[PDB]
Amino acid sequence: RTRTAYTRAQLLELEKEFLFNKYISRPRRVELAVMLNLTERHIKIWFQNRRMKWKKEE
DNA sequence: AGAAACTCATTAGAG
DNA sequence: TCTCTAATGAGTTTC
Repeated sequence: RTRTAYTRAQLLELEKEFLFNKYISRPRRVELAVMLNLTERHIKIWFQNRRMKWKKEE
């Protein structure tokens, strides 16, 4: 692949969903993919990297 | 069984 | 140059 560049609007939403959910269920993933217009792959990857970053933060 | 989604560890694209 | 983080690979869970 290349390298997606999330807009500031898209990150704001992904971080909100992250505070409420560290693991996202598929219903919510598709709901967020449709809403922000990203693929389910992008969201699934973002959460995987977001969690690895969260455990290393502290 | 097979497909999807995890973790770890790493590579490499861009502010 | 330096730092953050998207994407991929090997190997493991989960249903």
